[PDB]
Amino acid sequence: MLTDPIADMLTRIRNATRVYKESTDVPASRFKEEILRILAREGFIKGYERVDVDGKPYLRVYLKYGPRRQGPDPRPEQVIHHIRRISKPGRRVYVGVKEIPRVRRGLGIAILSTSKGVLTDREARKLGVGGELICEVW
Amino acid sequence: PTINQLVRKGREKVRKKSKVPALKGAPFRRGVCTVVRTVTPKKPNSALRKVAKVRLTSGYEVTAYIPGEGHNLQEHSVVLIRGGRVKDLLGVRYHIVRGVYDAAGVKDRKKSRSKYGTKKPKEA
RNA sequence: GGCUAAUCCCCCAUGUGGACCCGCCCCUUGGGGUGUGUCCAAAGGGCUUUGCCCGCUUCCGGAUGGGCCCGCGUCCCAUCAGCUAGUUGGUGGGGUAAUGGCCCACCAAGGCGACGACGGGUAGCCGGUCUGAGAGGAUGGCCGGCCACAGGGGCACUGAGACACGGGCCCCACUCCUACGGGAGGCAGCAGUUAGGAAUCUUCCGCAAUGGGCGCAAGCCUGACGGAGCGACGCCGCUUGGAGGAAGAAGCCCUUCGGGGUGUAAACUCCUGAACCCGGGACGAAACCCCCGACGAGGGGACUGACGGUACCGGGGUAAUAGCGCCGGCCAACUCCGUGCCAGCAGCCGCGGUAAUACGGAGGGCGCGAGCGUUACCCGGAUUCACUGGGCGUAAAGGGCGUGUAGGCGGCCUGGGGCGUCCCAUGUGAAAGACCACGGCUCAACCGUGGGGGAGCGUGGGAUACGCUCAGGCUAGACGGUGGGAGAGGGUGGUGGAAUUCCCGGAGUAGCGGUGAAAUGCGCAGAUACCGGGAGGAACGCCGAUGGCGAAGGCAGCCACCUGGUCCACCCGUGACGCUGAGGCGCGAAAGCGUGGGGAGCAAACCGGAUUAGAUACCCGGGUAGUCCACGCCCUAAACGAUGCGCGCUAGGUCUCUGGGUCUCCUGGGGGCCGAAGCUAACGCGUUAAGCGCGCCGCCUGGGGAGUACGGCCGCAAGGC
RNA sequence: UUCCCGGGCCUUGUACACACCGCCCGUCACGCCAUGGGAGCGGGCUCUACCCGAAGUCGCCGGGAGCCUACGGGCAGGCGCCGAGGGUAGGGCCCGUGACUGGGGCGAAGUCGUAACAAGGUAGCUGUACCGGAAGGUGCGGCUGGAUCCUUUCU
Ligand SMILES: [Mg+2]
Ligand SMILES: [Mg+2]
Ligand SMILES: [Mg+2]
Ligand SMILES: [Mg+2]
Ligand SMILES: [Mg+2]
Ligand SMILES: [Mg+2]
Ligand SMILES: [Mg+2]
Ligand SMILES: [Mg+2]
Ligand SMILES: [Mg+2]
Ligand SMILES: [Mg+2]
Ligand SMILES: [Mg+2]
Ligand SMILES: [Mg+2]
Ligand SMILES: [Mg+2]
Ligand SMILES: [Mg+2]
Ligand SMILES: [Mg+2]
Ligand SMILES: [Mg+2]
Ligand SMILES: [Mg+2]
Ligand SMILES: [Mg+2]
Ligand SMILES: [Mg+2]
Ligand SMILES: [Mg+2]
Ligand SMILES: [Mg+2]
Ligand SMILES: [Mg+2]
Ligand SMILES: [Mg+2]
Ligand SMILES: [Mg+2]
Ligand SMILES: [Mg+2]
Ligand SMILES: [Mg+2]
Ligand SMILES: [Mg+2]
Ligand SMILES: [Mg+2]
Ligand SMILES: [Mg+2]
Ligand SMILES: [Mg+2]
Ligand SMILES: [Mg+2]
Ligand SMILES: [Mg+2]
Ligand SMILES: [Mg+2]
Ligand SMILES: [Mg+2]
Ligand SMILES: [Mg+2]
Ligand SMILES: [Mg+2]
Ligand SMILES: [Mg+2]
Ligand SMILES: [Mg+2]
Ligand SMILES: [Mg+2]
Ligand SMILES: [Mg+2]
Ligand SMILES: [Mg+2]
Ligand SMILES: [Mg+2]
Ligand SMILES: [Mg+2]
Ligand SMILES: [Mg+2]
Ligand SMILES: [Mg+2]
Ligand SMILES: [Mg+2]
Ligand SMILES: [Mg+2]
Ligand SMILES: [Mg+2]
Ligand SMILES: [Mg+2]
Ligand SMILES: [Mg+2]
Ligand SMILES: [Mg+2]
Ligand SMILES: [Mg+2]
Ligand SMILES: [Mg+2]
Ligand SMILES: [Mg+2]
Ligand SMILES: [Mg+2]
Ligand SMILES: [Mg+2]
Ligand SMILES: [Mg+2]
Ligand SMILES: [Mg+2]
Ligand SMILES: [Mg+2]
Ligand SMILES: [Mg+2]
Ligand SMILES: [Mg+2]
Ligand SMILES: [Mg+2]
Ligand SMILES: [Mg+2]
Ligand SMILES: [Mg+2]
Ligand SMILES: [Mg+2]
Ligand SMILES: [Mg+2]
Ligand SMILES: [Mg+2]
Ligand SMILES: [Mg+2]
Ligand SMILES: [Mg+2]
Ligand SMILES: [Mg+2]
Ligand SMILES: [Mg+2]
Ligand SMILES: [Mg+2]
Ligand SMILES: [Mg+2]
Ligand SMILES: [Mg+2]
Ligand SMILES: [Mg+2]
Ligand SMILES: [Mg+2]
Ligand SMILES: [Mg+2]
Ligand SMILES: [Mg+2]
Ligand SMILES: [Mg+2]
Ligand SMILES: [Mg+2]
Ligand SMILES: [Mg+2]
Ligand SMILES: [Mg+2]
Ligand SMILES: [Mg+2]
Ligand SMILES: [Mg+2]
Ligand SMILES: [Mg+2]
Ligand SMILES: [Mg+2]
Ligand SMILES: [Mg+2]
Ligand SMILES: [Mg+2]
Ligand SMILES: [Mg+2]
Ligand SMILES: [Mg+2]
Ligand SMILES: [Mg+2]
Ligand SMILES: [Mg+2]
Ligand SMILES: [Mg+2]
Ligand SMILES: [Mg+2]
Ligand SMILES: [Mg+2]
Ligand SMILES: [Mg+2]
Ligand SMILES: [Mg+2]
Ligand SMILES: [Mg+2]
Ligand SMILES: [Mg+2]
Ligand SMILES: [Mg+2]
Ligand SMILES: [Mg+2]
Ligand SMILES: [Mg+2]
Ligand SMILES: [Mg+2]
Ligand SMILES: [Mg+2]
Ligand SMILES: [Mg+2]
Ligand SMILES: [Mg+2]
Ligand SMILES: [Mg+2]
Ligand SMILES: [Mg+2]
Ligand SMILES: [Mg+2]
Ligand SMILES: [Mg+2]
Ligand SMILES: [Mg+2]
Ligand SMILES: [Mg+2]
Ligand SMILES: [Mg+2]
Ligand SMILES: [Mg+2]
Ligand SMILES: [Mg+2]
Ligand SMILES: [Mg+2]
Ligand SMILES: [Mg+2]
Ligand SMILES: [Mg+2]
Ligand SMILES: [Mg+2]
Ligand SMILES: [Mg+2]
Ligand SMILES: [Mg+2]
Ligand SMILES: [Mg+2]
Ligand SMILES: [Mg+2]
Ligand SMILES: [Mg+2]
Ligand SMILES: [Mg+2]
Ligand SMILES: [Mg+2]
Ligand SMILES: [Mg+2]
Ligand SMILES: [Mg+2]
Ligand SMILES: [Mg+2]
Ligand SMILES: [Mg+2]
Ligand SMILES: [Mg+2]
Ligand SMILES: [Mg+2]
Ligand SMILES: [Mg+2]
Ligand SMILES: [Mg+2]
Ligand SMILES: [Mg+2]
Ligand SMILES: [Mg+2]
Ligand SMILES: [Mg+2]
Ligand SMILES: [Mg+2]
Ligand SMILES: [Mg+2]
Ligand SMILES: [Mg+2]
Ligand SMILES: [Mg+2]
Ligand SMILES: [Mg+2]
Ligand SMILES: [Mg+2]
Ligand SMILES: [Mg+2]
Ligand SMILES: [Mg+2]
Ligand SMILES: [Mg+2]
Ligand SMILES: [Mg+2]
Ligand SMILES: [Mg+2]
Ligand SMILES: [Mg+2]
Ligand SMILES: [Mg+2]
Ligand SMILES: [Mg+2]
Ligand SMILES: [Mg+2]
Ligand SMILES: [Mg+2]
Ligand SMILES: [Mg+2]
Ligand SMILES: [Mg+2]
Ligand SMILES: [Mg+2]
Ligand SMILES: [Mg+2]
Ligand SMILES: [Mg+2]
Ligand SMILES: [Mg+2]
Ligand SMILES: [Mg+2]
Ligand SMILES: [Mg+2]
Ligand SMILES: [Mg+2]
Ligand SMILES: [Mg+2]
Ligand SMILES: [Mg+2]
Ligand SMILES: [Mg+2]
Ligand SMILES: [Mg+2]
Ligand SMILES: [Mg+2]
Ligand SMILES: [Mg+2]
Ligand SMILES: [Mg+2]
Ligand SMILES: [Mg+2]
Ligand SMILES: [Mg+2]
Ligand SMILES: [Mg+2]
Ligand SMILES: [Mg+2]
Ligand SMILES: [Mg+2]
Ligand SMILES: [Mg+2]
Ligand SMILES: [Mg+2]
Ligand SMILES: [Mg+2]
Ligand SMILES: [Mg+2]
Ligand SMILES: [Mg+2]
Ligand SMILES: [Mg+2]
Ligand SMILES: [Mg+2]
Ligand SMILES: [Mg+2]
Repeated sequence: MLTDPIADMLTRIRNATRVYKESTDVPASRFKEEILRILAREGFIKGYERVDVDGKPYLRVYLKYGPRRQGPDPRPEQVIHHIRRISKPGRRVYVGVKEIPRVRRGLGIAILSTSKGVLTDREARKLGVGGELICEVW
Repeated sequence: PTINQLVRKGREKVRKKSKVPALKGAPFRRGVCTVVRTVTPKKPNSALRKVAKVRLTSGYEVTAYIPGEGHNLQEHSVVLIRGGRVKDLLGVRYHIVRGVYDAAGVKDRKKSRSKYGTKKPKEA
């Protein structure tokens, strides 16, 4: 079994991008999908699609990088520089709306799960709600 | 350590041992000399270093340093002990305060005289 | 012993009302109403006495103040692990304003504890305060709130209230009086004395103000309080002058003897005018009271100041305290002289044995300035107990290994609940402090007015993503089924050959053995070397590996039996049944212990021999425990991969053991070696991670002291934890 | 070209860098400091069992055994429980002094060993066991955190 599917997905993405894959497969869950949807609305990924693999559902996540570079090391700037869990099983983290973090002077994002649904910090503030602090991404 | 573990166990606050049992930490303590002796410092230093063994109002017998160029201490001299150690002498944890009680200030001391306990000359 | 008054005490009455028993009703813990019976009231005084004032009695309500009860929060040691007989509960009493094991009788046998009971140590708690970027740490003086105490221990009495600081009883210690019988006392009130201490004030003024007690009031009391005094203890404000004044005096210092510095500094000129003298001189004080009204409302009027002849204002008017630390680096400020590992300095590294910017003085300089330093202590820096925010291959740090208890954690889909979580409203979050604004003292400190903020908790409403929960479903985790493997995995039994030793026999003779060389030893009672036979114990060559198995310790001839784990294929069954695991329990090399066996070879101890400056040590000869078996202890280790377990993710290449496959090869599972990305102080690690992540456990926090001491638990002991 | 002396180059181990005429561990001596054990003695606390027990509240008596009486009762007084504190006996912990005794740590650095660091001149380390006054030596087993392909002093 897998103790933290959300952490697992975030990590699959990290791991995949660090070797510059075009895509990775994360096992499929609705919640994961909502997170992806935020990422793909926010520009960190090209997008994702539901995919069957050995008869089981997966989410194929299409990765996205920068231009190729000069000098030694042509490797591209990552679009996801940082992707990190906050709340984990074993320490859960809930912020009130006044406590929603502001990630990297607004250049980054935090992703909260709220009773109004999964939101970015900006969405959540405008919506006036707090929630579980899932991950931060920049 | 896991969060669970911190929850079960927690960090230990780190207690601080005192460098000076002048007993109830007092800025100073009064005592009387037992011995006024000279003692020889450790390796890369040579000198006759002036020192006094004091019985204290605390009920403590300690070893003090007698700073300055020369001293009037001896025998049953009453004295005030201020703490702080001489580095290069083993087991001397406190200083004697010049200018208080039976220890006079340093004769003919022009530069910093509030240490060494001597008063201001008249310019002649 | 005698007299006597009252707002002192009692008796009957009146009963608005109220208290109690019993019933009834509504209400729901003992709240409200009602009926009958019983029971319960009072005090008088003043006036201008013909009506007012001051009071008295019962009751209902208000206001304020309190008692009791519950949730939650509130320091260190587990070297404190079990605590408990009013103990835990029940019925009935007693007690109280009132619930209660608060107390008592009887009955039951419970209550509490690893979410730390019981024990020990320390400690009044809080608003706040200090520090800190914050989280946090530390603290609780003064001011405000609560508690507790009044020489120590007990107890009640009187009251609305006390179990009473300046009230009472008793015991104890102490001081004093004492006709020796016996008495008096209680500054943790204001001052003040004394002792202890590094150290902490005046036996001041006033009742004027605010506040309090009694009084109809007039008024009395008030060391509360308003003030003044003392102490740079703190903070704030202020002075020791201002403008001019030399290519620049004298003195002192440095000098390359040319000069440089102190230095516009001084002198001097001019101006201002702290101190000081003279004069005026406060606010804080308008109520209580008087007048009209109506002893109201309303209106009007007069008395009162400790601080103080103070602050302040006006006039006059003198150039009129500066010190303290530092100048090697950290750290802002350098030269001369004296000293010569001395004298000394020192927070750390360090400086001083002849050029010392580090000692001591001087000149000069830096920093602050009515202060400047020192010691102590708190936070800081210290992300050096790491929530924010650390770690464990070799630096401290993975438990010797497992099994599993408690606990922590938990795949995919749907539905109910809405405990966590989030949002709104509301109540609370006193005052002071902090923040912001405006204001009052000439400013400020200080103060006033207003505003904002605020975690947490109560109540009502709402949201459902995530966590929880209940209900249902799935199969990717886990387990199972069938079939097929490899294996020093374990236990019992048997058995085979080589070799050593010894015993018997044959043949044979002069040594063998051993070392660097020797010698002790063994051999003419015939050894060694050779052949045959026998006994016995221990261990299994080749195969054999850079191999295999096990969780670790560890496992190696062959055979059989009993038994554990594991891998692959098929995709058949169950349907999250999972991971981890404090404690517990079990296993745990060698040595070691107990009882009994065994005993070939080896061999601690021991007995000997040459070495050789000695020798107990390295070499040689012998040799006991032990090594082996049974059973029972011991529980260590470089028990090592010095690397906890599980899961997911991130290039390859190469060698290899073991399955499957359509068998250059592909696809599982082990063992190795190089290397992508990445990581690491580096060495190195790198799909067998030391990479990226989640879960859980164990552990570390400078080196010695020391795996010591003390304590506890375990052990026969050794000794272990 | 083996050996002696001096030297050059590559490499390897090192705890040396005042650089092997090095370093450290250990021992005896001297001085200082703190502490462990500890007979015995001094005081303190606490628990249990039994005995004594003030004040006071409460309970019972309150009687031709006292006082008041409206005869209802009240007060004095008496007895009891509880009870501060004291005594006896024992159990447990804390403080003080402490004969005798254990190691420890500093410090002039002198004495003596030569154990470890280089293959440290017997590879080291290690658990345990015996011997030794100790340094250490040996046995059994283990680890690599071992160099490489006569016994040889101190500086
Ligand atoms: Mg790709
Ligand atoms: Mg899409
Ligand atoms: Mg990242
Ligand atoms: Mg966080
Ligand atoms: Mg909250
Ligand atoms: Mg900002
Ligand atoms: Mg020196
Ligand atoms: Mg009379
Ligand atoms: Mg009469
Ligand atoms: Mg009536
Ligand atoms: Mg009546
Ligand atoms: Mg009356
Ligand atoms: Mg009457
Ligand atoms: Mg009248
Ligand atoms: Mg009330
Ligand atoms: Mg009892
Ligand atoms: Mg009872
Ligand atoms: Mg009752
Ligand atoms: Mg009770
Ligand atoms: Mg609990
Ligand atoms: Mg306790
Ligand atoms: Mg206290
Ligand atoms: Mg405290
Ligand atoms: Mg601050
Ligand atoms: Mg700050
Ligand atoms: Mg901190
Ligand atoms: Mg704070
Ligand atoms: Mg506190
Ligand atoms: Mg005080
Ligand atoms: Mg107070
Ligand atoms: Mg008391
Ligand atoms: Mg007193
Ligand atoms: Mg007393
Ligand atoms: Mg008392
Ligand atoms: Mg009263
Ligand atoms: Mg009183
Ligand atoms: Mg009293
Ligand atoms: Mg009291
Ligand atoms: Mg008094
Ligand atoms: Mg009183
Ligand atoms: Mg009296
Ligand atoms: Mg008395
Ligand atoms: Mg007083
Ligand atoms: Mg004194
Ligand atoms: Mg005063
Ligand atoms: Mg007076
Ligand atoms: Mg008054
Ligand atoms: Mg008044
Ligand atoms: Mg009076
Ligand atoms: Mg006062
Ligand atoms: Mg001037
Ligand atoms: Mg001059
Ligand atoms: Mg001068
Ligand atoms: Mg000149
Ligand atoms: Mg003038
Ligand atoms: Mg006035
Ligand atoms: Mg006035
Ligand atoms: Mg008055
Ligand atoms: Mg009138
Ligand atoms: Mg009026
Ligand atoms: Mg004037
Ligand atoms: Mg004038
Ligand atoms: Mg002047
Ligand atoms: Mg320097
Ligand atoms: Mg500075
Ligand atoms: Mg400097
Ligand atoms: Mg000298
Ligand atoms: Mg100095
Ligand atoms: Mg200091
Ligand atoms: Mg000279
Ligand atoms: Mg000189
Ligand atoms: Mg020098
Ligand atoms: Mg100098
Ligand atoms: Mg200095
Ligand atoms: Mg100097
Ligand atoms: Mg000032
Ligand atoms: Mg600090
Ligand atoms: Mg910090
Ligand atoms: Mg530390
Ligand atoms: Mg952390
Ligand atoms: Mg660290
Ligand atoms: Mg090491
Ligand atoms: Mg280590
Ligand atoms: Mg291990
Ligand atoms: Mg263990
Ligand atoms: Mg397990
Ligand atoms: Mg479980
Ligand atoms: Mg759960
Ligand atoms: Mg789930
Ligand atoms: Mg739901
Ligand atoms: Mg809710
Ligand atoms: Mg406030
Ligand atoms: Mg102003
Ligand atoms: Mg707060
Ligand atoms: Mg609320
Ligand atoms: Mg609510
Ligand atoms: Mg719903
Ligand atoms: Mg289910
Ligand atoms: Mg299977
Ligand atoms: Mg099978
Ligand atoms: Mg087959
Ligand atoms: Mg086998
Ligand atoms: Mg087998
Ligand atoms: Mg077998
Ligand atoms: Mg044979
Ligand atoms: Mg023969
Ligand atoms: Mg023989
Ligand atoms: Mg012979
Ligand atoms: Mg012979
Ligand atoms: Mg013969
Ligand atoms: Mg013969
Ligand atoms: Mg033979
Ligand atoms: Mg034979
Ligand atoms: Mg035999
Ligand atoms: Mg072999
Ligand atoms: Mg092997
Ligand atoms: Mg294994
Ligand atoms: Mg092994
Ligand atoms: Mg099998
Ligand atoms: Mg199926
Ligand atoms: Mg099914
Ligand atoms: Mg366990
Ligand atoms: Mg064992
Ligand atoms: Mg054994
Ligand atoms: Mg045996
Ligand atoms: Mg035996
Ligand atoms: Mg032998
Ligand atoms: Mg010889
Ligand atoms: Mg010899
Ligand atoms: Mg020799
Ligand atoms: Mg031998
Ligand atoms: Mg190993
Ligand atoms: Mg270990
Ligand atoms: Mg780890
Ligand atoms: Mg095959
Ligand atoms: Mg493989
Ligand atoms: Mg490698
Ligand atoms: Mg690389
Ligand atoms: Mg890392
Ligand atoms: Mg590198
Ligand atoms: Mg490298
Ligand atoms: Mg992997
Ligand atoms: Mg591979
Ligand atoms: Mg792994
Ligand atoms: Mg690492
Ligand atoms: Mg230490
Ligand atoms: Mg041990
Ligand atoms: Mg202990
Ligand atoms: Mg012991
Ligand atoms: Mg025993
Ligand atoms: Mg041992
Ligand atoms: Mg023992
Ligand atoms: Mg040579
Ligand atoms: Mg050459
Ligand atoms: Mg080299
Ligand atoms: Mg090297
Ligand atoms: Mg080595
Ligand atoms: Mg060195
Ligand atoms: Mg001793
Ligand atoms: Mg002792
Ligand atoms: Mg009694
Ligand atoms: Mg009595
Ligand atoms: Mg009572
Ligand atoms: Mg009667
Ligand atoms: Mg009585
Ligand atoms: Mg009794
Ligand atoms: Mg008693
Ligand atoms: Mg020595
Ligand atoms: Mg030797
Ligand atoms: Mg050795
Ligand atoms: Mg050696
Ligand atoms: Mg050796
Ligand atoms: Mg070695
Ligand atoms: Mg050994
Ligand atoms: Mg011995
Ligand atoms: Mg030896
Ligand atoms: Mg031996
Ligand atoms: Mg060995
Ligand atoms: Mg080694
Ligand atoms: Mg070899
Ligand atoms: Mg030899
Ligand atoms: Mg030699």
